[PDB]
Amino acid sequence: NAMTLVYQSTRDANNTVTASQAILQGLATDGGLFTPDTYPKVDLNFDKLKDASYQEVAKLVLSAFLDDFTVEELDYCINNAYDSKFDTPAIAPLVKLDGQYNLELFHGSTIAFKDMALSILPYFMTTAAKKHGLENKIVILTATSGDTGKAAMAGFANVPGTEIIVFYPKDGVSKIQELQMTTQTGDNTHVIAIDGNFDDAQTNVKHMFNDVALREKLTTNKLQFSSANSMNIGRLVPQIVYYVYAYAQLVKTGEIVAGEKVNFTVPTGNFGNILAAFYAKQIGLPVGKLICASNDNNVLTDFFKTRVYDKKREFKVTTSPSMDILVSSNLERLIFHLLGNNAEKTTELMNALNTQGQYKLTDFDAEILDLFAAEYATEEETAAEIKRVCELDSYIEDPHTAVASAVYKKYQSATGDVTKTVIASTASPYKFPVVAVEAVTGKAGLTDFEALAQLHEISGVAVPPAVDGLEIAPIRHKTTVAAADMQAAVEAYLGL
Ligand SMILES: *Cc1c(COP(=O)(O)O)cnc(C)c1O
Ligand SMILES: [Cl-]
Ligand code: NA
Ligand code: NA
Ligand code: NA
Repeated sequence: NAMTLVYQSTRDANNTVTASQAILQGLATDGGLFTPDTYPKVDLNFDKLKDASYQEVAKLVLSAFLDDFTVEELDYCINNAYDSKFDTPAIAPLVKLDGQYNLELFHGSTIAFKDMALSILPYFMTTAAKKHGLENKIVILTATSGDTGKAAMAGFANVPGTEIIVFYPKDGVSKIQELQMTTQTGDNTHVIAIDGNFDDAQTNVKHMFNDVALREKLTTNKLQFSSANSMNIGRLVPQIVYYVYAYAQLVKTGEIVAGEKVNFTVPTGNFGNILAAFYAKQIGLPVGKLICASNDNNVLTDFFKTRVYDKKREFKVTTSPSMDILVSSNLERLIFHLLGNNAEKTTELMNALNTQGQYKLTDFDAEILDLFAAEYATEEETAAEIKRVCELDSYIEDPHTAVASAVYKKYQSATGDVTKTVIASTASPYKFPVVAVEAVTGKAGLTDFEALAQLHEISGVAVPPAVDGLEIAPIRHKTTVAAADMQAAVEAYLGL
């Protein structure tokens, strides 16, 4: 068959593109997300996959979803992504604990799961540009206060045919977060601290992406913008791979036989990680339940329990900051599927979220919604969970992982479900060491660097390269600009 998988915008039934086009374009001009309109046929033979390398599972899954790329293009992307940047050749090892399995997604460059897709996105982009006969360098603009900034920089660093400029809020990040970015190496990477309202920074990036005069200047200088934000399909599809890999590891170790259903509990922010597990189920992965774990910012928990998405609520900075959200960006893709892949109806709900601050899901596919469960954990519950898993399993979870393991305990209690369950472990405790060390030791008032040293003494786990010697690493980025000067600084840097 010569058919390719059609990606459509969730807000325009006529905006259809191939996988390579969706990745290079990133954002749909209509405001929607590029989303697969059908699910590809994938032969999940665990008799073979139980012995497959991570890269072999990636080739099977990525071939199915990114089907306008050749086998040789995908091999190039997989081999360049899943290399020595990872601190174990397993890439995403599954660890067996007393009452759960933890899928460790923190073995990449920045010890956080966003490395899984950001290690490969740059190669998808440069390969897509060449496939479309473009001779332009791709310029990524990223405005974020989360771990995405460091993961994006580390993924694009020294990738030929790419340049990345990351904007972060000055005094809006921890000292350990700031140093991770300002010590980042790579001549094609630049990090700029923004003085002022950081909402303006995000607005200014969108303005630049839609600026027709600026686009003409980039074209003339053999440049083009792309986006590596939460809604790029190239950041979601590589996440499908590790759900299939986790299942393969359960079969390989004799924990399950192929065909048995497993559950996945996912610490959720913008929803792409748990949506990737949903896409894994759609291509045949035996999934019993997808458990959406939230922190005190529980708009998603309220949505799954009432079908009302209401963003008019207090916002809290928590100990699981990557999940501090009001608008879960990728939930829109699930809304689209819940409505039978209907862009008009999806647009209506998204327009209601913007004008009314809320929407209610009605006339949806119950088979899809019934796959999801949801609970949230408080900050105290997060700390109590890091302490309990340390006591029971001699294993230290980061706070995001602990929100998920605490939510799994709540899910088990409320439903009595005994299905084997995998926790998606989204960061190393070395990335958020203060809450982890204080939770297991009872200590208080530790600095980030004091907690790093104590975590090594307590766990016996080697300090990952991302935070090893970070206190004395050379500062390569020392730029702070006002939000209103971002575009002039970008134009001057690009020689426009
Ligand atoms: C980004 C992030 C999350 C949330 O992931 P989504 O796919 O956006 O739901 C959770 N934990 C950590 C550590 C993260 O960096
Ligand atoms: Cl610069
Ligand atoms: Na590389
Ligand atoms: Na069993
Ligand atoms: Na299948």
